Amino acid sequence: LDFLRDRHVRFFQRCLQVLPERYSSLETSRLTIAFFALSGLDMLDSLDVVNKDDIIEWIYSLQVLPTEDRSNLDRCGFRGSSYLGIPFNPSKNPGTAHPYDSGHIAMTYTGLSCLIILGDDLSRVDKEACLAGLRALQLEDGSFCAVPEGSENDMRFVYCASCICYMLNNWSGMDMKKAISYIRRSMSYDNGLAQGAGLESHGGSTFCGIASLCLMGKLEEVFSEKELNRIKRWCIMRQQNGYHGRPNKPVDTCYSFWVGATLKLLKIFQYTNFEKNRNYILSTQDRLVGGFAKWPDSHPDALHAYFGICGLSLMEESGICKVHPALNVSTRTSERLRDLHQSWKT
Amino acid sequence: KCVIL
Amino acid sequence: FLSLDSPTYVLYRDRAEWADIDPVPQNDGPSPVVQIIYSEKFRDVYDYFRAVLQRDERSERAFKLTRDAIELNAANYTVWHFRRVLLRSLQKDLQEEMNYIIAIIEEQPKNYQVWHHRRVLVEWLKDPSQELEFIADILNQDAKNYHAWQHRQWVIQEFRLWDNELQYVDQLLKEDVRNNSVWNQRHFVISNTTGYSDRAVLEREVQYTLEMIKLVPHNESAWNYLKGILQDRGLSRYPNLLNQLLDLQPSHSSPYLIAFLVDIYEDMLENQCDNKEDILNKALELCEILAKEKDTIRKEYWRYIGRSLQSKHS
Ligand SMILES: CC(C)=CCC/C(C)=C/CC/C(C)=C/CCN(C)CCOP(=O)(O)OP(=O)(O)O
Ligand SMILES: [Zn+2]
Repeated sequence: LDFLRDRHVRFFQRCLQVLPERYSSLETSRLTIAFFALSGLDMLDSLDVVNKDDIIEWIYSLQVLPTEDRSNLDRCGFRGSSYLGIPFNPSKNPGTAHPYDSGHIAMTYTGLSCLIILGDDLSRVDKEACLAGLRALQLEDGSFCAVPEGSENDMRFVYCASCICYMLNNWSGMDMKKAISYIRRSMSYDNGLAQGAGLESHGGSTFCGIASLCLMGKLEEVFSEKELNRIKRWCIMRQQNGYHGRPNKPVDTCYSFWVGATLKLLKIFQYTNFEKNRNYILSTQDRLVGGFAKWPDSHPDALHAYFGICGLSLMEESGICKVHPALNVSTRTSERLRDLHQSWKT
Repeated sequence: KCVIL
Repeated sequence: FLSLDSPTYVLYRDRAEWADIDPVPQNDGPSPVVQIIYSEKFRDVYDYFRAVLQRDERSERAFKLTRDAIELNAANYTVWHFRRVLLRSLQKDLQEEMNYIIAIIEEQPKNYQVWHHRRVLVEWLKDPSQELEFIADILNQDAKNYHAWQHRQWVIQEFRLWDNELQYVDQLLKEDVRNNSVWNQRHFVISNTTGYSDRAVLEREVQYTLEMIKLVPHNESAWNYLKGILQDRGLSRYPNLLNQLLDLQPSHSSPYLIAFLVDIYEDMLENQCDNKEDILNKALELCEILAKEKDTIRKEYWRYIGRSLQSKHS
């Protein structure tokens, strides 16, 4: 049908306000929910409907700053929320030592990303601390963990690391050569990229891999033309109407971005079928509450609302800003980020 | 739902 | 011990054993963002979890508290980490924890934290004896669960349990020849055992795949496997493959087959073959067949491939 723009604006506004007891499982990643909402409003050019200053303070209260004795550097970055009970402190005083308080790579990523979207200049971000924290998360094989205490490691976090380094315009946060090696090793026999070596290639990991390389500005250098052609073939084969994440799996709205954005970075999204993709995405639109779902006649959520919108953006939907396919922010925001980086170099 | 974390 | 939905459940704020602890509340400051509303019971468990966490109390009561915190939110990675700290400090029976996590995962098979927890346990115990069967059960409710397959590959590689996997793969492919995860497992097993350099193995595999393709010709997974194990050797180096596929075209045609042929023809052009301009024309003919009638949704893609072939071989 048609794109219910205002309905989605309200949907995102609601997400920023209060969530029902049944979303408790997102408690530790509330910052990524905020990102979906803010970046989503940004994409719809409606950031005006929120108080950028309040949200900026909230985000800064999530930053894990180094302590007086700088003994917790390997644990700096951003928290997903205040679930640990640390007193509200919008990156003012130093860090109040806590046995289990550390950052989470996906939160440091969405956190910085949110700050940039809200117009903040990142002056209150302890860049060196975050980078030190990032470095500590990388494993021998080049991939990353999410927290210093330990977690699973895969392509998802390689992408987070890349985004962080890119936004802080400093790649000392990772051993790029090893990360690139991990990305190459994840390529499957079917030519898509998997979460790790030997695993089933997947639209999500293929996006994370390709986008990371583009952020590093090494796509061409890492993959040969023949290789890129094979990857392109795998990616464009994901379109059924909407896109699925793996061969023989049902389509899901969010892949219109994961795969679509990858195709965009590979310069062949232009050859996909726009109409069927757009029609599928809209068929998952919740005309009553707003937002999008993974499947039609299914309940909407912040993740699919945001990616469905970004998916539409890839085809320049009337009313939606163009999304930067590798950074996962509006081109406008990526532009402001360029000015920011430039401004720093003085 | 799609749990990515 | 005391279940969260038991008639006699008592808030921690009313338990004598917890009187000495001061609960620590969560505070999102003056203007909270994406704030989740919590029931009295929920907030009560976590207000005490924060207290115990903040003091790094390695107690038996804290251990029991994590069980509740986990029931309320199994996705809280910090809770799982602390529980692991406690498992060590209190030297708890890990075989018992295995039963616990086994039940937790069955109820939440798509949670990252629970699979990570089980992996740490198996590493601690250096015992993979229950793994393959447990995973097979999970794969029974969802044969494509990415977490399950990832865990299965880790177990097999870490403890070298390759002996029966190829047979397991054969069984699952019979249940659903379209399961892309199983085809990936097959390649995982083979390339990590015999490898594909043994012409006898390659032949067995190519023949096996063609048999599967004949059963269900429209299966991207089967075709991707076939092309995957041959693309690096050089598709044009197998003259009988080209004609066997051309023979299938009559009845068993599908966009995957046409695409394969196009890829064969391209390899030939890439290797200065004989009748170059003739081969190129055979390819272009197929590219258009795909665009115009066999894989129309990718119409612009196939034509883009065609233009690429012409400007590269003329
Ligand atoms: C916050 C943010 C924007 C993070 C970007 C970095 C990440 C975490 C990317 C994740 C990409 C992705 C879609 C990974 C796959 C996640 N799964 C759902 C894995 C396994 O579950 P299945 O239900 O089997 O998945 P599916 O059937 O959808 O392939
Ligand atoms: Zn999805």
